[PDB]
Amino acid sequence: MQTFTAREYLKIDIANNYGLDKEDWDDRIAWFDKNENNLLNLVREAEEPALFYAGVKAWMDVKEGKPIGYPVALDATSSGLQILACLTGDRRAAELCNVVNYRDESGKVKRRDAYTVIYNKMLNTLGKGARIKRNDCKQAIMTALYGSEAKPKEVFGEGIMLNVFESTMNVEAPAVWELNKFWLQCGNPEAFVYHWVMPDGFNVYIKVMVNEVETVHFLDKPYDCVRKVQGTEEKTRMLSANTTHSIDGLVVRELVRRCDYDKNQIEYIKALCNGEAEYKASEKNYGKAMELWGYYEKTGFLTARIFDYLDSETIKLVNTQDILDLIESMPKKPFHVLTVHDCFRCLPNYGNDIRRQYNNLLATIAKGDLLSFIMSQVIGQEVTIGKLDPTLWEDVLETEYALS
Amino acid sequence: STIEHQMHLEKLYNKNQLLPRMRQEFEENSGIDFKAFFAHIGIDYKFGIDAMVQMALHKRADLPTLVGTLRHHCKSAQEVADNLFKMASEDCFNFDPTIDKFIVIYTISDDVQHELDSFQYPLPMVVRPKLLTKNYGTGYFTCNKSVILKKNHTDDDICLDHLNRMNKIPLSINWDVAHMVKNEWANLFQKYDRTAHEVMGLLTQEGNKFYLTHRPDKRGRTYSQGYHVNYQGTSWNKAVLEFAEKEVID
DNA sequence: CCCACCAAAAA
RNA sequence: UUGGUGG
Ligand SMILES: Nc1nc2c(ncn2[C@@H]2O[C@H](COP(=O)(O)OP(=O)(O)OP(=O)(O)O)[C@@H](O)[C@H]2O)c(=O)[nH]1
Ligand SMILES: [Mg+2]
Ligand SMILES: [Mg+2]
Ligand SMILES: [Mg+2]
Repeated sequence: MQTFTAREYLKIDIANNYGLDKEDWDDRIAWFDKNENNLLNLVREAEEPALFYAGVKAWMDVKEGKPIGYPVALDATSSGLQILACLTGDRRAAELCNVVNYRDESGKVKRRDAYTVIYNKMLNTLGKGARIKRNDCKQAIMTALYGSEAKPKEVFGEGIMLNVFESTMNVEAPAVWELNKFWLQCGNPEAFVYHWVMPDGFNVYIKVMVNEVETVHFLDKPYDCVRKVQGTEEKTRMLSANTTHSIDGLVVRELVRRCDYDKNQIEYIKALCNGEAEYKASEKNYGKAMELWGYYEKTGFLTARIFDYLDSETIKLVNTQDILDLIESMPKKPFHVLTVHDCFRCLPNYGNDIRRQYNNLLATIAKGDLLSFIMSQVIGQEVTIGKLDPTLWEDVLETEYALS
Repeated sequence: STIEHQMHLEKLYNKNQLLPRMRQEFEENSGIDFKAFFAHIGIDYKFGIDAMVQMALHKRADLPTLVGTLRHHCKSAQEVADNLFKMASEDCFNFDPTIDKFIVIYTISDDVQHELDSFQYPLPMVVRPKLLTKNYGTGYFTCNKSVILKKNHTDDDICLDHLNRMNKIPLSINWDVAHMVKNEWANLFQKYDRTAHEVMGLLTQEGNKFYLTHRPDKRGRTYSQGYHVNYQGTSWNKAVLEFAEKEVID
């Protein structure tokens, strides 16, 4: 993973908003250096005028040495596909979406755009006039990855084109595609609600809501009046999206815990781990400390939330070296992070830190067993899904463009 | 004094809850005495006011849309549509069979509509939001609804720590960017942007520093609350927000 | 396919 | 519900 200066992250953010957000890091900075002296005149043709202008004003305020409050943005490249690649250990899927590095023949690490890759792979094999527009293809890919069968059937028909679409997905992301396949057959026809707990203790409840349509006559003409009611359903297409979204939800909470931390709390936990803290104990801490430590054992996901429940008595139930290792992996200075589910904004002098923290979380998900842990609660019995490449997490730590 | 200003903002928000404020326009503020008239045509009082309100909102609405908002008043879907015919024939509003929609007749004044446009949505807090300790209350001093978005309440653990951590990020308005949009966007509606500034100025009356409140959906995605000021939502919205604690970059 | 949130129409 | 916003 290559690092950048605070001023360089300003450069990347302003380039993004012009925007060349699919370009490599250095091409973005190269484009910037060329246009530094004319930035205020480029506002009218930028893709995001307002954000571009805000960034430019920040860059100017930085040149004059003035303080700034402007946060740069680093976005997940296909959040969902990234999480599924990590859950399933799918090295081929990871290369689609920057979970691990992809190099061209030159050997340069490229900023990949999964939908384009799959769109190109599909033209290469379909050949001979393939009548399909790239954005209709992205819709089919992304709705399929969340379990839609209707929308890819709408973009590709139900014939040979659909067949080629499913074959391509099966070579470019076998385990991700199999897992999406699998989620469809995981609904419980008797269930009014699904429940699962995330490793940081968040309780997800999904109530099953089905259409009740009362029909009505008004001037001897017919009108259908449909209202959502709680019920059950034979299949359900919701589990892939909801499980995946609960996990990016988790990544947001945990990333903000590791970045925007209380410096005084960290030093207390460090002393507590080394036996140097004054005695402090609360019985109410025990249950939660046990619960969160347990999720760590079953999943590999140690939440910094556990810091809230560690005391003289409760530290005895955890492995203090794991706590200290986690703290040592956090940024050396804390910072605020604004999040839009899979977009992240921070002051540019923390750019390096936020990418390191995102990488660690993807790698944690890749290494461990979060998928089994969640699926077992969804379907109601112990299941175990294996990684397709159990070493993927080693490469995840070093990936270049997970956030871009 | 900022505490006082905060109580004022919450006072404005509580008086401009969309539907209760609209009802007032048809009850205690109408020259028309809808109580007497609804008795006359044999239409339940609360039902009729709500239909009037729904028509003042939608302006135009097809039949399934209008019955949806009112279904909870009757034991049958059919009873609702009949009542609506009864009100349309008594000129409470019109139904035009060639477009299959209802068209409003009686709409709220512009002065009340502007207050609703300004204050019906939650605003940032200008003091530190309340620390959350149960799954009720969303950071403000006068709300105690379920913190989870839509009808999805649980009292199980939903990681209040994250909301409390996000709620204390101090933010401010970058007035330089905010003025650029109004001055320069058209060469890069007008009614809408008019109310943004009034709210932003009122918001920052005691200083350019404030806090967004945060709520989780049922899955645990986190959503910052507010329409006019929000780092989530529109690109013209993101651009104006920055950290209140500025830093020298190096 | 899954969420969350706005906004309210023509002689 | 027609639409539009963010992901
Ligand atoms: N389930 C579902 N999720 C969506 C949809 N649109 C966006 N998302 C969410 O957004 C994530 C990917 O972000 P995109 O909307 O594709 O943004 P992008 O990949 O950067 O592409 P751009 O539009 O160019 O920004 C997915 O993992 C989803 O969680 C959708 O239509 N359905
Ligand atoms: Mg984007
Ligand atoms: Mg819609
Ligand atoms: Mg959209």
